[PDB]
Amino acid sequence: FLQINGYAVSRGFKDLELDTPSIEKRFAYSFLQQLIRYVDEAHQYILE
Amino acid sequence: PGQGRNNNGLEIGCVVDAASGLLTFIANGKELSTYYQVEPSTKLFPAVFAQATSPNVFQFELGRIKNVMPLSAGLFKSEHKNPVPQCPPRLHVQFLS
Amino acid sequence: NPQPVDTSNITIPEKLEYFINKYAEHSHDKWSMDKLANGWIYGEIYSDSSKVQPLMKPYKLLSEKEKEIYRWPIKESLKTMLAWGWRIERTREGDSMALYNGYSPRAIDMSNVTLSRDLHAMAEMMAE
Amino acid sequence: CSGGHASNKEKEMVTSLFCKLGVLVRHRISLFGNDATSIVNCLHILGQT
Amino acid sequence: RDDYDFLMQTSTYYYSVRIFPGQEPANVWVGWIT
Repeated sequence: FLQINGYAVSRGFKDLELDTPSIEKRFAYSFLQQLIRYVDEAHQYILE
Repeated sequence: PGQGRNNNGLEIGCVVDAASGLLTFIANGKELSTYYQVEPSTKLFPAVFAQATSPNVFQFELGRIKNVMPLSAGLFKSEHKNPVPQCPPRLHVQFLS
Repeated sequence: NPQPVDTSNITIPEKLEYFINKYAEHSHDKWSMDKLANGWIYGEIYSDSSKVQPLMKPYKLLSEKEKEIYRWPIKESLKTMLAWGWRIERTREGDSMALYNGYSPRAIDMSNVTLSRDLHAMAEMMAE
Repeated sequence: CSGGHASNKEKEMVTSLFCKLGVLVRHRISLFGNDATSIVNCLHILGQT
Repeated sequence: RDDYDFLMQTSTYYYSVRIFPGQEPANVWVGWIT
């Protein structure tokens, strides 16, 4: 009834910011950062 | 008037004058401003272009109005003098493919 | 455990009163439809077996209290869809028709109207 | 051609994974609980990547 | 009440199209093609 009356339902807003250029926005970059973190931690546990 | 009315579906009626070539359209009982004048001996195919927004899109109605002859009386030379609307099996819907 | 969306702080715009209009009317229309199908007749006295009901007077002839409760679920529906934040915009033809401007029950059939895929998703969010 | 390219940053930091895993594997196989073969396979797949 | 003589002497023909409810009318065109 809203549509036939002509009212236009839509989303509350559209995307505020597109982080597409960000390499950090990748799954792979964050996951390999996390490996940097656990591998460096493993290096220092191995030192201990 | 606009919008959707279910007392009757949106009914655009096409009127063709084979003797003058005047193409006039009637929408919901009132004549539209758009009119076309065609050349003599022009063969005109009834046509409807539509994009489907519902399972039921449109319907060809082969009826007649006051003082206007049915489509079969012009399509078929055998029924040239028959005011009763007809849909012989030869008539069928075609689509561009 | 259900915690539905709060709408107490939400408020309606004055533009959607025109939407409440004709839709409370359509609701009264379909109610009259199915009840007259059951046999309900416009008798001011109220009797179930006799099927005499004083409420098939048109939406205009109804009294405001009976106009209430009819609009109530629609009010909560609009307040909810606003609590979802969903922006509602009204086209030019909507304004043009508004400027254009015994009971006869006529029902508006909207079954053949089809919504889009995302629109179906929002309808599902409504239903849930 | 459809896609799926790692960024150059992805690639040098993968090589950095290679460097640290080499540092760990240098002279620590005895300390590792017999998984030295697993480190060998890991640096192998890194070596191809 | 249509005039039989006019119907028999006329060359004007008619067909009509019912756009069903729920079908968006601006997406529907009706007329003639060659």
